[PDB]
Amino acid sequence: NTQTVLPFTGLNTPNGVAVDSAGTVYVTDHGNNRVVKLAAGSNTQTVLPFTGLNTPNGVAVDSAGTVYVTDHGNNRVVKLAA
Amino acid sequence: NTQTVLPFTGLNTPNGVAVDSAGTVYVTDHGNNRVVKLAAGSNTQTVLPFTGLNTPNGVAVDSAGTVYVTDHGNNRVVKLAA
Amino acid sequence: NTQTVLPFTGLNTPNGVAVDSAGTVYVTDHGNNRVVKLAAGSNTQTVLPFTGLNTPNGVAVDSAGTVYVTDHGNNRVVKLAA
Repeated sequence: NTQTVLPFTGLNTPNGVAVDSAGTVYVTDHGNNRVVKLAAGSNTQTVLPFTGLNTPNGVAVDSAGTVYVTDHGNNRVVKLAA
Repeated sequence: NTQTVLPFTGLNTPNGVAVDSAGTVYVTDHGNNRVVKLAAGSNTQTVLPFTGLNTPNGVAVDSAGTVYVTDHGNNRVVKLAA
Repeated sequence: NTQTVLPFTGLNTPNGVAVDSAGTVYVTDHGNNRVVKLAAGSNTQTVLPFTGLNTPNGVAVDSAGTVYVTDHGNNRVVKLAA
């Protein structure tokens, strides 16, 4: 069997992963209060422009590429269009 | 491109999120020990009739709208049909 | 409103769940440092051949059957092809 480590960088206690129809992978980087994504084949993550996250701990992405995050430290759910 | 906050009422320590093909958003809630959902365009959530949960954590939804939840404290996975 | 408890066995503090097209359900069995899946029909529980996981806490599955896990304890995200 083969498992592959994805080239995210500087993750801290990550918690939550989603993958869209394009194979882009989204991760709630819980310990760094941010959400990062990696397109299929890409070597470098991008940080999603959410605002004021605290201990985010879950992520989902819909068919339109809208990203939903459980912003746990703030007791709320936020979403960001593609 | 600015984030929006979803109108869940009384959310306390969300643990996970999923979104179906219709854009309905499902969230697991630690403090209230329950799972809630919000249709796209709605600002009144519904509480899903799971019972005997001890901290729902993960949530997923399939193409048939069946909702799956990891019941963390009871070491089990429960589902409800649409 | 009847909920169904799936025939997973031996879970410990499960905290992430995903479901694929074949109706296969994947769970991050966090307390056992593993990811399990349940095949529809036969209800054969199989442990996915990830290795070196530590307190995993998020799982996702793409349209190709590739499984993605946030390996929280190791600050990384790992994937496994079908």
